Amino acid sequence: YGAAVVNIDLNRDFFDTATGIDLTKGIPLVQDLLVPIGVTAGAEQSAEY
Amino acid sequence: VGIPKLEVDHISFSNVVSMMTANIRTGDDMAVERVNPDDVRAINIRNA
Repeated sequence: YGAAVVNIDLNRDFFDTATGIDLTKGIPLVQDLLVPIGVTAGAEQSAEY
Repeated sequence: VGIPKLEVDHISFSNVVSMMTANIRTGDDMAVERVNPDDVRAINIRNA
């Protein structure tokens, strides 16, 4: 009695945080698979989606 | 009427044109900044 919001997403258990994936935001974010070759330092932070 | 000061063949003492200031210093100079185009590979060369 007092639940503000419920929802559905990716299970933070089958997709463990240790290997392969991470979920702090709604988007399942891994680190380095497709990094833009020739850009600035602040870029490629979206290509990890 | 009035022959020019040259081609007449005599020395004389006439007038000039001047100004007041140091003229070359204003305390400044053209101060421009240049924003870099972001990254390479996406720059357009094909304008012919």
